[PDB]
Amino acid sequence: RDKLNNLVLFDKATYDKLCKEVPNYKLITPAVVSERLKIRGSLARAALQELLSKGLIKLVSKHRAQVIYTRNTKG
Amino acid sequence: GHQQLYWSHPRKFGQGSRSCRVCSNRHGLIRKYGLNMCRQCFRQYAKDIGFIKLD
Amino acid sequence: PGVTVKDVNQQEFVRALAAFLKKSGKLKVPEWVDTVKLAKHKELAPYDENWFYTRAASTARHLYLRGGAGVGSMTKIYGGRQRNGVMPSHFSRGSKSVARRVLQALEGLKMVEKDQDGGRKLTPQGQRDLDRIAGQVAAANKK
Amino acid sequence: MSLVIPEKFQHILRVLNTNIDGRRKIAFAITAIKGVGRRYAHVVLRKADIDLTKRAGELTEDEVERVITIMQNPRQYKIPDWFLNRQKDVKDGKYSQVLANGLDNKLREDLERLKKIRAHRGLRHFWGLRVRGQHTKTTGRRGRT
Amino acid sequence: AIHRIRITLTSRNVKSLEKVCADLIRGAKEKNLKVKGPVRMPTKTLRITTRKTPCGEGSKTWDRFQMRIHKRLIDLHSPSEIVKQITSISIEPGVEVEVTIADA
Amino acid sequence: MAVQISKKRKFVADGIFKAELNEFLTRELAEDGYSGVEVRVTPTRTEIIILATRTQNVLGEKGRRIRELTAVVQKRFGFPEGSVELYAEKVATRGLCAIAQAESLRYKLLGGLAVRRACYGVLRFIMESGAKGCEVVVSGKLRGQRAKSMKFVDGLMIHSGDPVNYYVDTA
Amino acid sequence: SKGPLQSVQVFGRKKTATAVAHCKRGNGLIKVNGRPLEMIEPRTLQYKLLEPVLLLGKERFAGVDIRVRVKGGGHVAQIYAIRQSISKALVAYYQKYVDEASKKEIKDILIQYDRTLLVADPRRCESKKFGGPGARARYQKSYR
Amino acid sequence: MGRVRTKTVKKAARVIIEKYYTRLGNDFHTNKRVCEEIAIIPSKKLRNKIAGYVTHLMKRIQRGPVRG
Amino acid sequence: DIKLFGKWSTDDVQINDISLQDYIAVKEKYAKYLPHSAGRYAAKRFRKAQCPIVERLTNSMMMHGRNNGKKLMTVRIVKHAFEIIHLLTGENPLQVLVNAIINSGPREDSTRIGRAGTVRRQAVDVSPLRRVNQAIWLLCTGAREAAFRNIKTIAECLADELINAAKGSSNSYAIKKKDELERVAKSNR
RNA sequence: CCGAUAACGAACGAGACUCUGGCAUGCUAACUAGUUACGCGACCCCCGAGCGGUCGGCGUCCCCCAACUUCUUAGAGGGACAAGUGGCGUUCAGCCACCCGAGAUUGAGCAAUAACAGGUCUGUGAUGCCCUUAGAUGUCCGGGGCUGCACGCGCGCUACACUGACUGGCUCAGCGUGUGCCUACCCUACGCCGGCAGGCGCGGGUAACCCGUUGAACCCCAUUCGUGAUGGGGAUCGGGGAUUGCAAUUAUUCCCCAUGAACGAGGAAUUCCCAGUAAGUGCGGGUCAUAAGCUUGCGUUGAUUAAGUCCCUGCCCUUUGUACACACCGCC
Ligand SMILES: [Mg+2]
Ligand SMILES: [Mg+2]
Repeated sequence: RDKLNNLVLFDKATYDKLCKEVPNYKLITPAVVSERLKIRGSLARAALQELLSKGLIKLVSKHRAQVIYTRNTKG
Repeated sequence: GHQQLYWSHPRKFGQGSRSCRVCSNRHGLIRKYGLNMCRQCFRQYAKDIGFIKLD
Repeated sequence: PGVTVKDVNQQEFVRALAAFLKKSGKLKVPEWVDTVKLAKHKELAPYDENWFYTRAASTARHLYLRGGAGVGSMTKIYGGRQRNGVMPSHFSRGSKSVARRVLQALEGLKMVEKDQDGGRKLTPQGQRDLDRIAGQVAAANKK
Repeated sequence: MSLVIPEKFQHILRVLNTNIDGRRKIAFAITAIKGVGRRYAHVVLRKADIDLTKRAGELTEDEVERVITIMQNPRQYKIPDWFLNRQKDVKDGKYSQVLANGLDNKLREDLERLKKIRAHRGLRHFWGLRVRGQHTKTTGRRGRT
Repeated sequence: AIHRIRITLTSRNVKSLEKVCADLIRGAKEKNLKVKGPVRMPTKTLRITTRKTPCGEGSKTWDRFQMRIHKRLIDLHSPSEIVKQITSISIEPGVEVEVTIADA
Repeated sequence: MAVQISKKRKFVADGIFKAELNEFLTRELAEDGYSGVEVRVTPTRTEIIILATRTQNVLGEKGRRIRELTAVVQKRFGFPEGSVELYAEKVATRGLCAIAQAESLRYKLLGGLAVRRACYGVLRFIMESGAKGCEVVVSGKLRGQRAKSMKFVDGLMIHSGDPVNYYVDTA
Repeated sequence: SKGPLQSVQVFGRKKTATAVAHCKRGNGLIKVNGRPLEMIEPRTLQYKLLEPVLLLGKERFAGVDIRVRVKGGGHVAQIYAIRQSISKALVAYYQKYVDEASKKEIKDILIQYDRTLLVADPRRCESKKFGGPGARARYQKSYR
Repeated sequence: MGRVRTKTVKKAARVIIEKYYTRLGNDFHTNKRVCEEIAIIPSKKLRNKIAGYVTHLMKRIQRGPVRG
Repeated sequence: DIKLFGKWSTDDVQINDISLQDYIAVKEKYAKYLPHSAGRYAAKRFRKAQCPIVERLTNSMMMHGRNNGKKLMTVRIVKHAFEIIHLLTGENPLQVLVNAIINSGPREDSTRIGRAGTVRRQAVDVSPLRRVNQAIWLLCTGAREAAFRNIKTIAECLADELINAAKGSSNSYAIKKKDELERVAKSNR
């Protein structure tokens, strides 16, 4: 616990992780994905809204201080 | 001295222009409502003026 | 089922009207809009490039809500908190020239006119513009 | 579009004489240069016509040099006369904006002119005391002990 | 006219102000003048907070002196003249009158 | 309107005039037992009444002193000529006037009477003129550096609450 | 069918904020300061605004037209004054124009949910004292 | 707490009960009205305190004797 | 039926412990559309017992100075946290909150004035109102401490605090503090 | 207060009292407050709504050309009393809870016998004695100083951050002031110029008549930032531009562009506080030609804990001891 130095732009090893497992667990928020994939958080918001527009992730809240998403239903 | 310096100071403002209307003091002046009375002279004459302590 | 401006979310209404003003391009925009700050108490210039269109929509909406407003009224409306550094905060007005330029652009759009007294009110042209924009944004909100 | 990092992405730049971190935004990244702050960075980017939402690291060489020449020549680029640091110079009278170690050497020049002419501000700077007339009785003790 | 008079009563003590208004309405009603009801203007409270001490030493106690000014409006609107009908004003100390015409 | 001053300043100024007139009359007619001043103000003229113990003294030979005071109060306050009238009225039950008894006590002590004698005489006069109670304090130095205060009471005497304002006369 | 003079006017207040609900005969429509109940800011506490109609029922409100003017306090006080005026307006309207059986069978629901819809909050403020910053807090004192 | 009565109300309550027992009754508002004319009480706030203690004492009297 | 925040029915939530049954206020009588009401709950003793516990939570979550009156902000924080826990666990947020209060409330404590050995001399068992008070306090303080210097927001930190407390997993601040306090009472029995 | 009872009956202080807040769809009223109703408009309407909706648009004391006081104002009257019920209590004084109720403890002001060698002679044409009184310790004028800085302490303000900062939009107050005897100095609308600070004309207001429907802040809703002394913090310092004043240097104040310091919740200790309270948060008055990080008030948002105890710190009462009585700062 000294510094985080989270990445500010995506790469090949993390973009595929975002596309493969982010729309698979129930609680997906920018903070959660940031602390899960070591992304900064501006990227978290941008990429989450990109997946939301692409349709793999469903928004629920849409609030300024906190925006909440979820994985799609199965079966 | 003579006429041209005895009261030549510009005194159109500041503490020095205003004075107590009672005791000619320049400190604690109450200029609200045109009182121009001292902080202490007002406590002396408030009953005569009409200011009553209600609360 | 007519729609007046007061029957819809004003936050989205002002945005839709700003888009309308942007798309119908005749509103005069001063060459320094990209440089000045909107208010004395503002540390940065606004992020949005079309802040002039946004502000024009906002002041038209406010003139609809209540007339007779001038530059002194507009600057009071758009004033806000000043932090004053280590000093405790106070209240500050906006930019008089910004408000006056916006209102001059509005009367150049010919939807704002001088009152019989001081200040300005809205022309029927501006009234019909605002209320039709309100109707379309209400339709968008409904569906 | 928030895709992967561009190939021509530099983690750290080197503009003028001091490096700047490109990982942050461009406007808040060029503020690391002395002499240019948030307002100047934003106005020169408005005059340079570059996507404000993009990071400084993904800037290309022509855009970077365009921003450099914008911020170096503001008088010829519509920038108002009241926005620069050295407006109406006490030395040559030309309005200018200083954005380098030139800022440091102009500061020492303006300090040493007062010191040479034995002005009160110069003496106070020489002694290391406060110069804007505030009370030194109970504050500023950290810089002394 | 045809004349209409506005008389304003101003004082410090409500008892005498109410007396000097009520007798005016009561007197004019017998003389059959159309009297609009006595309008009560909001009272003006002059508040002065001053240190009790005359020196400065103490527990920082303050005196809240209050001076209240009460104001009443009475309108007499008769079809005929009014000055000749009303020549007495029946004042008591403390209360001050001010005549005004409806033109003002 | 423009020439007229606001009501707040007007009432403050009227109170100021009352205070200054009362203080001047106190200093001038103190040796005649000046009790107080009552001022009836009309928009046309000003009527002032000096409530005193000795009218025959406050008005001089042929009313010289009272007309002299009328001229004085014209000149100081800028009253137009013939717009102010000074009347002198004898105070009823002077034994119940706090200011008058304090003045008589001052006169006695200046004469050099023992404070116990003078204060007890004042107590007796007040109670004889009829009061629920009274209380006098003489504080200061007589013949010695150390100051002493002597207090003389009798009857009922209330101190607290609203009723003291219109039940107790103080001087 | 066109019976006039069927309207009441009821106020409700909280913390120097007064709202006047003008309950008039007509089709169901509730507006505050010329705007519908929705889109009134803050959007939080919208349920607090709506609680009268949510509890007592839309059908009862269908026979009245509500216009409320409120000109005091701050935002939350405006909200509470508005909801109190709305809740008292139709119960007074019912008391005046229909039987009080309806009035009691609505006011018991309101009173068991929350007493503040029909009873104003009696607390306003407290004066500041000259020994401290607030009404009761005193300035910090030092001994050495 | 802090509802203990004072001599000023108790003396008056005893006296008016003794004087006007026949006129007075065990109803608070009736007592606060009869007091308005059987005594010149300067204050309403003290008048109704006296009336309350009067009702208490008369409710006691109906059962058993007291010091009054 | 009440529809707190338009949803999250109250009638399915049970308080399983009688020791806390008559102090938790999620029943139908105390059920309310919003966690906000100027109900004068501190007017007298035990008045807060009938105060709704979600209201108590949103009143305790406004602390540490910078935000003491911001009830609207605290209400929206409670809203977001409840939504998060509903989509994360799969049961009613009210039931989650009730179980969290039950597991957070320290069943005992210790208090004297004398020369304490480790923390405090005499063990003691706490009142149910103290259980609710200390549970709400511990949960709020845990969420506040969790969301101080990290990217994770207040709503998420409150959410995981309640989620961990509702089951008991040794990582919740409230559960850890309860464990420590029960241990010191056990040692100073 | 009740009771015991060589006491009985009282008085001051407490209470009572005055002011303030909370309720009166009850009274008196209001073109300097308005509200409904109605009439002209202006717009959305046209599907047609049509007693449709919005209007702080204009009006109906333009006195012949509506009523009414609910909202507002301010007067008189009311109302709350431990009054009703249950429980406890000598079944007394009273206490606890509940019902009906707006309210079942709203805040202040006033405030005893006395004491403090407490503070003020720098409030005074309050004042004894002493000092000085023409090279003045009088009085005036010019400049400086009251700010001066190795350091210690007190009241404070701003922060340490994402419960955030920035940007924009939406949206709500109440106290209260406002043109001057002397006295020179008012609050400001509206239009125009400038980016801002500001400047220039044209009014209104001596005031519920104008500022003003005080478009306050916090907050609410959207944007960006993303745990990084970092887009937190704005200290220090450079340059420039305005305002008041006779005069701005030792920077008066304000504005603009630059550097960006500690500070990552603070040791021992210690302060304040029980409901619209603490606290967050702005706005008035006083000071004022220019001036608020102060103070005095006001409003907004709005809690946690407690309905107890003498543990700590104090104070009071009783008993007790006393060689004290100028009273322990004593006597010796
Ligand atoms: Mg008392
Ligand atoms: Mg700088």
